[PDB]
Amino acid sequence: PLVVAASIIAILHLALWILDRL
Ligand SMILES: CCCCCCCCO[C@@H]1O[C@H](CO)[C@@H](O)[C@H](O)[C@H]1O
Repeated sequence: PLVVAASIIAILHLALWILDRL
């Protein structure tokens, strides 16, 4: 479950980081 939680946070951060810079 920590692997899943960390991966979700990492992917959300990636998506938001890209969005901000589009
Ligand atoms: C790729 C990273 C390893 C993934 C391991 C998947 C097995 C998860 O491990 C399981 O976690 C569950 C907790 O809800 C429970 O079934 C057990 O406590 C644990 O064995």
